[PDB]
Amino acid sequence: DEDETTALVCDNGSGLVKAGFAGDDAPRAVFPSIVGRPRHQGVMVGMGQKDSYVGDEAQSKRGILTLKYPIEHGIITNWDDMEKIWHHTFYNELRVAPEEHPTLLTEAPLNPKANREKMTQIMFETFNVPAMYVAIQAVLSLYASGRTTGIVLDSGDGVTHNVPIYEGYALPHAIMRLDLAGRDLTDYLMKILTERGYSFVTTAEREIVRDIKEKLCYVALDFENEMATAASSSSLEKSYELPDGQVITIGNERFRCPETLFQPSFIGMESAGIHETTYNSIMKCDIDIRKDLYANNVMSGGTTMYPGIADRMQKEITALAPSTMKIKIIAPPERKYSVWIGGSILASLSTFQQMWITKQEYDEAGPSIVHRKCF
Amino acid sequence: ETTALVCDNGSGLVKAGFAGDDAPRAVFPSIVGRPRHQGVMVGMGQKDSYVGDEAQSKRGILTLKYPIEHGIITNWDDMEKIWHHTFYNELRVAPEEHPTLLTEAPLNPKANREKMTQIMFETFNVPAMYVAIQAVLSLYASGRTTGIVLDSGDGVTHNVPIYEGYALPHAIMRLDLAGRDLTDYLMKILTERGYSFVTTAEREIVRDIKEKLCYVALDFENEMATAASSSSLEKSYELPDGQVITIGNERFRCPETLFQPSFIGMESAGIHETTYNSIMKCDIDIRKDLYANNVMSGGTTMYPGIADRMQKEITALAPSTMKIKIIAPPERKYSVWIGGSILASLSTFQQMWITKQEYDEAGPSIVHRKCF
Amino acid sequence: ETTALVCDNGSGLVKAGFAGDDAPRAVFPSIVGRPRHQGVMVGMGQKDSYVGDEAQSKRGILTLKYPIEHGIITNWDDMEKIWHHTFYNELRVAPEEHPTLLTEAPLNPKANREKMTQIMFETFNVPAMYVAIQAVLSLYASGRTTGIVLDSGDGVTHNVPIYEGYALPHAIMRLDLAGRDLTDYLMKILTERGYSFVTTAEREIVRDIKEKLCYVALDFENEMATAASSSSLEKSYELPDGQVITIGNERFRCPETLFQPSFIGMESAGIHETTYNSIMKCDIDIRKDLYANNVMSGGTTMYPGIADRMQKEITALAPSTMKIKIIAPPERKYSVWIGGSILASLSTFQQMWITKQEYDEAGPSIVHRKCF
Amino acid sequence: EEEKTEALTSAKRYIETDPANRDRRTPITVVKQGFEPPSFVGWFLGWDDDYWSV
Amino acid sequence: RRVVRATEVPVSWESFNNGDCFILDLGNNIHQWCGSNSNRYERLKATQVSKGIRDNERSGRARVHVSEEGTEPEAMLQVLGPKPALPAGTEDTAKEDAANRKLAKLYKVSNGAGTMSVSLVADENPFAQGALKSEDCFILDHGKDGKIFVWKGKQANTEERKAALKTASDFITKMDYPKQTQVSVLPEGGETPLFKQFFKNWRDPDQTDGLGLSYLSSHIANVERVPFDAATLHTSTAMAAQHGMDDDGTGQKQIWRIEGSNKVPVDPATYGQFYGGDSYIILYNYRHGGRQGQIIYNWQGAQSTQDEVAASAILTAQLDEELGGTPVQSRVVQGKEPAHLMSLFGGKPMIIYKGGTSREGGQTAPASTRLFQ
Ligand SMILES: Nc1ncnc2c1ncn2[C@@H]1O[C@H](COP(=O)(O)OP(=O)(O)OP(=O)(O)O)[C@@H](O)[C@H]1O
Ligand SMILES: Nc1ncnc2c1ncn2[C@@H]1O[C@H](COP(=O)(O)OP(=O)(O)O)[C@@H](O)[C@H]1O
Ligand SMILES: Nc1ncnc2c1ncn2[C@@H]1O[C@H](COP(=O)(O)OP(=O)(O)O)[C@@H](O)[C@H]1O
Ligand SMILES: [Ca+2]
Ligand SMILES: [Ca+2]
Ligand SMILES: [Ca+2]
Ligand SMILES: [Ca+2]
Ligand SMILES: [Ca+2]
Ligand SMILES: [Ca+2]
Ligand SMILES: [Ca+2]
Repeated sequence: DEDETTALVCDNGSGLVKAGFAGDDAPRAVFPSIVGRPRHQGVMVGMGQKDSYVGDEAQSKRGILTLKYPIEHGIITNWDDMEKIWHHTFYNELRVAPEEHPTLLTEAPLNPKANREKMTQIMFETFNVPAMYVAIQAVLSLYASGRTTGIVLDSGDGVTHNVPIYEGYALPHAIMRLDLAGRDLTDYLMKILTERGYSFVTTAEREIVRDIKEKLCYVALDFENEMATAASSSSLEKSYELPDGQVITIGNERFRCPETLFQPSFIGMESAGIHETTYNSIMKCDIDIRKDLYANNVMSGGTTMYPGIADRMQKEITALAPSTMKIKIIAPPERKYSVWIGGSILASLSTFQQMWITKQEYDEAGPSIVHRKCF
Repeated sequence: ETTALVCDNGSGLVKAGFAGDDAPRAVFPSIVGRPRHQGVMVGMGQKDSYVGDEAQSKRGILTLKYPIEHGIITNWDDMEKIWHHTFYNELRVAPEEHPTLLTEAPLNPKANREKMTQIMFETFNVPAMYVAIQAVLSLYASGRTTGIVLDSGDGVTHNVPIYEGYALPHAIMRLDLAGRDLTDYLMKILTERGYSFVTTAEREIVRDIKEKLCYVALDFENEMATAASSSSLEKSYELPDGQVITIGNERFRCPETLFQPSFIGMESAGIHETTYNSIMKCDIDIRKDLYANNVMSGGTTMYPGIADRMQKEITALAPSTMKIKIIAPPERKYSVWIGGSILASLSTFQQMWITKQEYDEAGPSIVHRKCF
Repeated sequence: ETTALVCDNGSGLVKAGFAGDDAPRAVFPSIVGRPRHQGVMVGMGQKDSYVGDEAQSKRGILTLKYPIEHGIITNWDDMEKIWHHTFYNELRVAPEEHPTLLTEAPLNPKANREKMTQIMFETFNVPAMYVAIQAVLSLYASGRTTGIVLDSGDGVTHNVPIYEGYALPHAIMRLDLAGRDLTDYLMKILTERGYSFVTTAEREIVRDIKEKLCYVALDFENEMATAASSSSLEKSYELPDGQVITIGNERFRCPETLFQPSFIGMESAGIHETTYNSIMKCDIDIRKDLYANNVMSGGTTMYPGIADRMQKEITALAPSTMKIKIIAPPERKYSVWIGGSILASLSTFQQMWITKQEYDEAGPSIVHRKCF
Repeated sequence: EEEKTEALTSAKRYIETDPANRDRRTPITVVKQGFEPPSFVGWFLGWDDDYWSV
Repeated sequence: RRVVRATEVPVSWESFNNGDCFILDLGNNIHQWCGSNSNRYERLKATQVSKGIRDNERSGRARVHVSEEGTEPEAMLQVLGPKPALPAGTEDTAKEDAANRKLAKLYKVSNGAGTMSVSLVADENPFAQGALKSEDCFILDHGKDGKIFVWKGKQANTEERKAALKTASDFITKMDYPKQTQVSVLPEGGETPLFKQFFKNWRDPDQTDGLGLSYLSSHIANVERVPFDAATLHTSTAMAAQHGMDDDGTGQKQIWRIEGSNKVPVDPATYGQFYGGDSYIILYNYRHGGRQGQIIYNWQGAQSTQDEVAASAILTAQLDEELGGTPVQSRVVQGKEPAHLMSLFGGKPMIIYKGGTSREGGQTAPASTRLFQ
């Protein structure tokens, strides 16, 4: 079997932080990665008015706060807020000292290098972890499914990326990255709700629109027939309750919002949809391995959790591919947490202990050790 | 009590099995594959070197190298990997218990024979060993003791005259084009239809196209005229990613490089008149049965219509006062192994082995005085 | 008395002009731009498609398509738009009274060659036309007749050895790695510094960055160590929105895909191994002057230090007795057009013209017999 | 400049290693481009003064 | 759950459940079926065992298919039959990890003590790969489903091997194993991957440690820094000279000059009188008895422009091809002539004038005061 370990797995995505212990079946702490600061005048002295609120307590007080995401499209922008989120997840959620636990971190492909050196520098100097490693999210998503061969479309809140892997070997020249995910879908839904007269402008209103998107949107199998169905009748309209008690109704906006994933020209991007991104990722792989990559389409990330996205994905890839090939799409119900599950697998593997970046290697080599050890 | 092993080491296709069988137990290509990307899913069985048909399976993510080129072993460590894969993984036997029969190309250099002996006795520790020649085992499998053998495999084409069961070294002639060069020429002449095959991974695809859809035209010019006029010989092939290609006049143009080496810019002679040039170098008295015994061996003799075309081309330029017959058994792609399997299983072969102690007080030089 | 037209239609640029001149009159990129936004102001001058420099001047609101991808022509309606623009708008001449010389890369699919005929006599109705190999025109423009040409443009990179004014078909090599692939690789490696370029307009900007700020390192590892140890190799570029970017080692990593194709994931060898194997497939006596006459052509051979690097790599591969001369004229971006312009203006050339009469009695197959 | 210096040393070693013995103090004179003495120029068939100058 | 193992079960749909994973082996096709309630580790073990059965037992002559509920291929439904309702699956506890821990007994056979010895190495898997000593013969007994593996060392005696086979056959009737039990004989480096699952971290000898390195199939120059020795200059003065130009050059020759876009013959009183800014073609016939032959020289002046030298090359190639390809060419520039070309004029010097023809100016007038070197 595999040997026991005391490592920590911390999937620090653009929208959510999923932290827990290696070897467990589920992450212990899942909370949104926001930092809230008050924008009003405090007149009542006392009762512990903090200067900044982090995590779930920023969600509970989001009316009187402005909320900032330090991670924007995968790239950490505000390092102080990222250090604040890391201190909150080490000390207030897992309730552990980082000095005796190795830490596994996750990252999108094709980020800038300086993100990796600064993650190395704040993990080794501030928290004084004994070991560290950063891993590609799609590799962990393929670890969670139990397969070796497959192409992984991982779509989170900031980054949608396709990574193909044959046996254990990845193909870096075929990796595709598109900055089209749940942030852009939430902003597009915020735009198209103005057609019915509902105006959402602030950050807490953006969180409300994100909740509407999670609870009501779905992917249509064919767009134009569904537009004709929504125009002809009123059976597709559904209601939602705002937290002040107002009730809104939405119709075609249920399926116009995730269609931006398949038609990015709705927000002005000339790039192709995720089906063509997957197909052109398969075509840059050489001719011997297309057959296995067709039958092992793996979807992961929270943006892949719309109902009906697998059937539409099946129809579009079946249209693009030649007719003799069999196309199978793997959409497990636990695909929201599959990056963390693959991190929990990889940190507990017995082969992996000879690949931790230790403290003395960092001390002799600077923060540039991460590009020679990791990936 | 124990059973001998026969291992025919081809330049592109190695055959192995047990003596006393009517077919080789294992046929697999002699390639060594090495990875060209980084294995990021660690702990999931990545190897530094994939050997054999396994390397044929995951051929997209590998670079492939042939340890034997033009019939002669050049890279020796990869040949040890081929032999290790043959004994331990493929046949699943211990080499310490089984005697081993090997085959060599004609006009092999002596140092390769000694080095074959040295890695055979030191590295794998066989109890007995013997080396034989490709063409004489082909002639023994044909049931003859005198004849010309056209052995054309993947690396080279050999014309070997054998009289009274022994070869004639002054008339053995080597022509250096075979199915590798036919495959490369087919990659050349599929470019005008718009299909590109450049790396070593899809060379095997073009080899499969050459094996499934090729034939030797009896007459070339009328075949080209009917290919230009009609479309009755154009057929389709299904590439393993799903695209379908179609091939027309290239189906028969690609075997014609054997009869016309000028198609690839080679200034040598075609396969039909080099046998004539070999048989003119023999003595005048022995040509009567040497013309009558035209043994074809090797995998590139397996085209349809090559025997009738060879009959026509020999009959054209040999004199009319004699009869020419071409023999082509259906098992001619395994015939060297069949001759080795007959040879190893005889009741007079147990004294012809090179035992371990004879190598111990003789060194790697007894192979010349016994394999002769 | 009629002046012939020379129109070199490359993958990235179109070089058109009159025969007998020293420089091409019209040089413009072969793109077709189409609007992708919503037009709200009526009247004005909105067209359905923009061709050439007009598409470059308005590229912020257009999607740009190249008709030619890796040498072959994919879209023929767009290529007809390109030909109509270069006849009627750039050269401003009626093409029904001027013979037109066209150029073509070797080892092209045959179906283009009649199809290029199929527009030229049917839509534009030229009196005559001719198709010439680009490499022999580059060699003629240097004043040479025997030598090896490395022609590398925007789509393909091919090595052609030419002896006595005729290319040797058994040694021409093609490598699908040129300026568009280097542009895409530079878009890939500029994400390491945090710069995102995904739009086709941004692809044009990165192509401009590659033209201004890239060079071939003489040795790769020492230059990487120099770039790591200091910041003396860093240069700044100003984007058209006023943003200033800084590039360091990426100046020289992007030409190194020419010499190490494994950066973009290709098993095939570099341009110097391609030149060496192209020389090695020729006859033994003519290898002396092939090493000594090694001309370079195309826009992708315009980096600083490419000739010194090429001589360093060929010198390490060739025997030491050989003399190596890499020949890099300063006019090598337009050498194909200069060779075509001189070759079309000759008084002895007006019988190799494929006129209208033999075309419409012979059909679209005359180009396969008169243009060798 | 390292071309210049190690070419000076190579020219010296070319002087001592010749098979017919010559004078070891054969002088090495450095000539610049555009400033050449007539002793250098007189060995060239058809000198042009304005060849390199554009 | 932790100690995942494979057990052979009879081929029926009733043997299936929803909480484990299954491998259906049909020769050239291997189907991997994953249950809905199956966990991460037995999926990883199913993948590892399936790739082991492909790459080791069949040497890569197989294809591995991965399937789940509702996506069964036609092969599985053809072999197994129509699909019933699956009888769910128990949650993966720690008692069956202890059951998987007690499945195999590793025994030793060795004559190192001077006598027969069959002794128990271990009864607790995962075993150690280092426990398999190379000088002895070991036996693994997974005989509940009928498998007994006889692992032979490279340096084991023959009587140890025969004793190991005899002891493995004796294990059939003593412990009452069922009558299909296969005794698999395995040498070193040829192990079945059903044998490999009982060992902690099996290491093939050519495995990849870490991420690994690519081979790249192509290398750039890395020549060592040698100092150059100048004594090779004046020594080893090899020279090839001429190959067929043995005649002294009287011959019968024709000289053309290129003006604009056409060549004209020069005046026959003026052979060795060239212009520095023009380009010339010289056709020469051998009167010599060495199979006759023809030479075409292409002379290019230093002051000649690009159009003239390009037209000279093109007309040189055209003149070569319209004489049947028999002459051979020789490009020559001013100052670099061979000795045979200077001998064409018969003891005459080569006169080089200044100026020449052009497309826009024509023939230049000669100067009043002319100096010749
Ligand atoms: N039916 C067929 N038609 C055409 N070519 C074939 C056919 N079958 C096999 N070949 C070719 O024959 C070759 C293999 O034949 P064979 O095994 O006899 O040669 P070898 O022993 O590897 O070579 P050599 O004797 O030159 O060392 C390969 O090039 C293969 O493509
Ligand atoms: N049920 C759902 N339907 C559609 N989208 C969802 C659903 N649940 C979560 N999401 C989207 O997934 C995004 C984040 O998913 P995830 O990848 O788990 O986080 P991160 O991007 O931080 O790794 C959020 O922007 C959210 O909009
Ligand atoms: N100064 C330069 N440095 C590097 N590359 C250049 C330079 N000038 C042009 N190029 C490249 O040359 C390519 C076009 O070369 P050319 O052969 O003239 O056109 P075409 O390929 O269309 O025939 C362009 O892709 C461009 O990137
Ligand atoms: Ca994520
Ligand atoms: Ca053979
Ligand atoms: Ca070009
Ligand atoms: Ca279970
Ligand atoms: Ca022993
Ligand atoms: Ca002139
Ligand atoms: Ca000639």
